[PDB]
Amino acid sequence: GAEIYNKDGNKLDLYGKIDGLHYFSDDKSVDGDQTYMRVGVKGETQINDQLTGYGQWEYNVQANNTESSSDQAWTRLAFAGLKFGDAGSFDYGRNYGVVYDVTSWTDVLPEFGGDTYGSDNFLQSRANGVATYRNSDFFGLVDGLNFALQYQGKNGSVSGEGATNNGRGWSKQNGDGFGTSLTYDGISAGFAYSHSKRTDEQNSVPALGRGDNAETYTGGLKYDANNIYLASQYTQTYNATRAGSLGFANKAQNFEVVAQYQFDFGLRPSVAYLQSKGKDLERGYGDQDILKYVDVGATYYFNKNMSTYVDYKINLLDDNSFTRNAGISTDDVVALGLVYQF
Amino acid sequence: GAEIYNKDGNKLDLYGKIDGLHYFSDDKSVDGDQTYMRVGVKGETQINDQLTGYGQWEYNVQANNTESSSDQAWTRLAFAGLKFGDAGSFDYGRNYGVVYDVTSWTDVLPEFGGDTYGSDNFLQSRANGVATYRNSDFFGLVDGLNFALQYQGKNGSVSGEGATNNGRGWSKQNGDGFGTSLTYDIISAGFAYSHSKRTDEQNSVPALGRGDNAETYTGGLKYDANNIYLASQYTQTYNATRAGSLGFANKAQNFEVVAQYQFDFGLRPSVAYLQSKGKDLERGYGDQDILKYVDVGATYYFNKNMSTYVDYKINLLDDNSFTRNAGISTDDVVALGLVYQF
Amino acid sequence: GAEIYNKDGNKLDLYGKIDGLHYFSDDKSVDGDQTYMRVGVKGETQINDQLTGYGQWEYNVQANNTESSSDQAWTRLAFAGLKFGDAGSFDYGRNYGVVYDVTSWTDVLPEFGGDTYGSDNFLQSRANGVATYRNSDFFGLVDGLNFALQYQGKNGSVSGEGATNNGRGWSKQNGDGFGTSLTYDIWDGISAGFAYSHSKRTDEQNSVPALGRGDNAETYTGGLKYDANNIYLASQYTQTYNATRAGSLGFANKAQNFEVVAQYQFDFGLRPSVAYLQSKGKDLERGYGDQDILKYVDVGATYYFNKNMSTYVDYKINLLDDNSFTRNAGISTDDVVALGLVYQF
Ligand SMILES: [Mg+2]
Ligand SMILES: [Mg+2]
Ligand SMILES: [Mg+2]
Repeated sequence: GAEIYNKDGNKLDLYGKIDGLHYFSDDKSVDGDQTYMRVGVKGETQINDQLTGYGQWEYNVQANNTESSSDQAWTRLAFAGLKFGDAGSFDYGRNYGVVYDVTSWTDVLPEFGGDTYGSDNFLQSRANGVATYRNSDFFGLVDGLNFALQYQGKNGSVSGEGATNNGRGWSKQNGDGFGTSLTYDGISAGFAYSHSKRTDEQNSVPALGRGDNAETYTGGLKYDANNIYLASQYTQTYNATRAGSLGFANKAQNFEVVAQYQFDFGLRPSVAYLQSKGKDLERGYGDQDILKYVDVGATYYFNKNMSTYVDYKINLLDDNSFTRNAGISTDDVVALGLVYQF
Repeated sequence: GAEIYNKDGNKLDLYGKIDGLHYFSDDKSVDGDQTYMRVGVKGETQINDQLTGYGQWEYNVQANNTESSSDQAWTRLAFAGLKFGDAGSFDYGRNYGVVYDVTSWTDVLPEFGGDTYGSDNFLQSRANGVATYRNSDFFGLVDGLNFALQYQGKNGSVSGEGATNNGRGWSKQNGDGFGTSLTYDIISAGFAYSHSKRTDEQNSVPALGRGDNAETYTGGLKYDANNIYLASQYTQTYNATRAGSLGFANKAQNFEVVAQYQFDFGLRPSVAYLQSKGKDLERGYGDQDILKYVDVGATYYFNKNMSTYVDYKINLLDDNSFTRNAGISTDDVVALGLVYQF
Repeated sequence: GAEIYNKDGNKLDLYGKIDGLHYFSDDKSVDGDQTYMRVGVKGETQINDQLTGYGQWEYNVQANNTESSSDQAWTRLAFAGLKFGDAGSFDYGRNYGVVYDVTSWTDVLPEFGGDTYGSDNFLQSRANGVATYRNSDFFGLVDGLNFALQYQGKNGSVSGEGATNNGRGWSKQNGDGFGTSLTYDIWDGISAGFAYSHSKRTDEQNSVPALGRGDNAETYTGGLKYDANNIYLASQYTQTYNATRAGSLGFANKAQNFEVVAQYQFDFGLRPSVAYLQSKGKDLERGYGDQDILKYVDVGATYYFNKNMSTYVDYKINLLDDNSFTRNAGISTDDVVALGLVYQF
């Protein structure tokens, strides 16, 4: 974050990164140049000495296709909020679902990771139209104790009776919903719950998954001290985990764990394991691995603005009828990255 | 905006806003998350004692749809200009049509309003390829007397005989045209005029509206003193007001009026009324309300960088065959917004 | 550029321009409003005394179409690199292919020019996934002598056997390739340059377009430049094999490209310019044989108010004829006048 403005009670931080990034894989849909950049603005204004206003916007700009290519940029975040002393904060916009308050603890790999869930995937990650109340250190009474309460209105179909103004396809639709999170402290533990109504299209068009509500239950653990980082994340889902392109898993059990070490000279090796186990899938699928891989990588930090990394995704999925029909990659991937950040 | 750069005779201002915005309506194409942001740059260079150069770019970035959604960002403004002492200024680019010099006076509602016209709508709002000459205080000789002269070259069809490089659909096309405005802060009075050629596609593809020329005639009045803001605008148009999706109104009579009070502690209540009366519509439509509503709302300004608002569009249109076939919404809307501004 | 941040060893230069721009032409696909803007960031971090990290992003935002129009903005450059003192620099991302190291010398017209090649056109201009090594002054041993070494992985088709993640159409595809450049600033203002590149072609390039067949794309370039005493002269000659676009018809099996320009910079701000460009395709299939792919004279001028504001006129005097080749290839044969007014930061 680069502070480019600080005057008359308002401050502007520009931030982002340019990632010179290349994948090598036998999977032709992921193989090759993956260069992209992120640019963002973070602003806050002191209204009075107890009230602060703020806004944040974050933009992704792909740079791996041509100048005539289509749909190469999109907004990751955009929200405005108010925070009042110890009474908490409230923001609204496109922001992270509060489930990520805990699952982000394992989303720290050099390149891969964080993919037992997706974006626009109920309240598991970045989401449209979330209203989020947060409180740090429980009103100033319990150090290290944080919680959040979140509401999301329906984001429905493009047309018909299920429509909203901002309609999308069924895999990124949501009904009215809410979520909570709680975290507590160099060992931390955390929990999160989310619950969203599912839409009619979601319960009629996809081949897999039927249920009134999408629900997630998460617990997580983190150790962060002495240049060691250990983290684990266990999430049980109902009608909320995508079964690739086929729909949603009626039930899934998602597990992420990671171990990293920071050498003083800048090298940060990382080792991790991720699995998403789908249960009670229709069509004879039954129990199926939705995700399963070991990840071995390393990032070298030249300083806080320059790094380079390699990441090896060791894919442990078998190619079977489920991964084939669902469009799920079973190939290994090697990622090489050179990153300038500000 | 925020001056982020001022060196060796050149200054840059960064400006914009993040609007956490939600609509509540029975109209499913309107109801839902409407979060968006704006970002712009305004540049100005001192060339010599009397001549300054300038440029400005304004970008709208929607943030209410997914990261895989399309067509989510667009340029509202982009122009470059020169200003010479009291002799006036010239600029060319994507800029406001001079009709907005007067109609902007009623475009002050918390969220709604300004919609008896649209963008890329001849010289009524933001438009491609406008060359604009402006003079304030009449060459320095008459305080408060401003005028503008403006030319716009054809923006034609995508292909065929009527094409230009930057072709678009008939509803946002224009032929060669020109406009003039005059405003006098005598309490202000304003008048504006525009005259454009229509295009062959406007006279053949849509069902409604036929004529060689699009014209508008605008008069406006503004009271802005003693914490009170009152404004009205009346615009008579020919072949220039859109009849929703069905074409243009051969004649239309547009009227906007607003009354507002600014409380010292930040609250700014607002009441307004807008109507657009189409005349001589083809296909038996005859005379039709194209727009008709009363608006009640309020903005609370925390400071220059943070505000919040409610706006209530009390829609007075009757649901009939014209509003149905033309895609014109007849439902009330409530907007809630929280805005961070830089 | 405008340096808007420089702290803790990291600096950010925000740069760009807003070009109020209008074309006049009998070609209705060219005529009319052409207003656009560029915006970009050039960033740089001093890692230690000898080692610098850097990144650069450049965005093009059209402003000549409506707010409901599609695909109006795009990324021209995005790369990150390291410079290790006199050992050289390495960057990767979307960047210029090293052929442009020499052909850029003629890319100086007020509005037109630089179009015997295109973008995403092997290593001839801006390109996806280029890894570029550069060395100035030959490890610090020979002032004025620069060279570059570049590699580009395949950017393939959208679907099927030749696909990559970042697929595109045949005119903008490439196989694995490499290029090299070498320039020497001879004395007071005279430079000579050479560039070479060699890429594999893709299957769709050998099947979808009507013209051009070959396993390999190859370019050979030499250039000359004079840049002193307010005079700017430059020329470049490039011979290509399976690498110059023949409009929408495909690729020319061979092409011979030539550009030459002469400009003078008045101190009061006026910069007149005259130039000539041609691209001659040879051995085209389907009876075309030898054809002019590009041929025009350019006359224009730019007036600099200062470093942040300018205006120009540019007049493309098009010498191509309307024939079945130019018709079927979609190549414009009409004259064009451009009028621009530019704010720069
Ligand atoms: Mg179920
Ligand atoms: Mg008429
Ligand atoms: Mg050949």
